[PDB]
This record gives sequence, structure tokens and C-alpha cells, in this order.
Amino acid sequence: SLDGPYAPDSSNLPSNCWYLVNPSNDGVVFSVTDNSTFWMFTYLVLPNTAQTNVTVNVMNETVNISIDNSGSTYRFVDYIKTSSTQAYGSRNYLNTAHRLQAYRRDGDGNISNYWGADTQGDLRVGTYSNPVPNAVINLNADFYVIPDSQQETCTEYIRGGL
Ligand SMILES: CC(=O)N[C@H]1[C@H](O[C@H]2[C@@H](O)[C@@H](CO)O[C@@H](O[C@H]3[C@H](O)[C@@H](O)[C@H](O)O[C@@H]3CO)[C@@H]2O)O[C@H](CO)[C@@H](O[C@@H]2O[C@H](CO)[C@H](O)[C@H](O)[C@H]2O)[C@@H]1O
Repeated sequence: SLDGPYAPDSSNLPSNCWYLVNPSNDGVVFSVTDNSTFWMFTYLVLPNTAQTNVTVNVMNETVNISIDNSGSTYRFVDYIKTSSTQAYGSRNYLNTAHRLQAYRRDGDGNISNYWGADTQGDLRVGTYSNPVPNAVINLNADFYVIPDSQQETCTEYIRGGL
């Protein structure tokens, strides 16, 4: 009934379905680039992490990013740049007690994932206006596949675990 788990995989993934990742380790859990206009990855930050600069290998480069999570939950933090020469900067994030985040690429190639300072009242599905329709997506965790028609089921997992 729940479709998965699938081992970590990199692929030009189909659109309009949700890829729900369930990492057991911190660090990069998701990445995508078209090598031209958009570079995105999500870094899982452990609770009670003092601000630190850490080195990350992602999308054939090695970059330094600042991470921080003084709070008591996990933080899935998105890092994005839109030029090769530009530094990655954190954008949206998900503060959550569960190691679950989900991604969708829509018909125009835009990435959606769950954003929120909490997984209750603040939770929302966000979309980045940066189309990468044919890009390889790296899911660096065991993951599940949920049809767009069952998005509320995905939302329930994001809030409450598998
Ligand atoms: C859609 C989105 O990503 N919303 C974010 C929100 O993003 C906005 C922010 O980055 C501003 C920075 O000045 O830029 C906005 O984009 C504009 C372009 O910069 C501009 O050139 C263009 O002409 O118009 C664009 C309109 O979008 C961008 O949308 O940033 C806020 C934080 O400031 C996010 O809210 C925070 O989200 C976290 C979870 O990720 C928590 O929920 C926080 O409580 C909340 O403040 C918002 O999700």
C-alpha cells in the first residue's frame, strides 16, 4: 500500500508524485541541478547544533555552508544558488521531530517540498520558482513514492511519521 522503501537513487524522476525521504543520518538528503540555472540541496541538521561551518560534497562540487539548529527538533534546510560562481544560501526549511521530508517536481519542472517552523499550524507545501524539468534528482535516503492524488496522506506522514 505504501510504495517503498526504495534505496537511495539518482534519476530524472517523473513529475507530480511525491518522493518521501526517510534518512537515518544527517547531512545532504536531496539534491538537484540543471548545471545552468538552479542548484538545490537539503541538509538535515541534528537538534541542538551550534552554528558551524561544514564542508559538503554535492553535485560534483565541494562547498562550505553555515548550519545551525539550536532547537530541539530536526531541521531539513534547503540551500540554493542560481549561478555556478555564486555561494549557496539557505532558503526554506522544515523543523520536525521526524526524519521525513518530501519532494515533488511539477509539470513545469519546479521543485516543491514541505516548509515550516513546525509541522502543525506553520506547515505548508512550498514551491521554488526555478524550473529544472529534465534534471537528475538525487534522493540520498530510503524513500517512498506517493501519487499527487494522495498528497494529504503524504502530509500526514510529514506530521506524524510513517
Ligand atoms: C515562496 C517562498 O520561498 N517563501 C519564503 C519567503 O521567500 C521570499 C524571500 O526569500 C524574499 C527575500 O527578500 O524574496 C522573495 O522572492 C521575491 C524575489 O526576491 C523578488 O526579486 C521577486 O521580484 O519577487 C519574489 C516574490 O517571491 C521570496 O518569495 O521567505 C520567507 C522568509 O523571509 C519564508 O518564510 C519562512 O519560512 C520558514 C520555513 O521555510 C518558516 O515558516 C518561517 O517562519 C518563515 O518566516 C517563505 O517560506
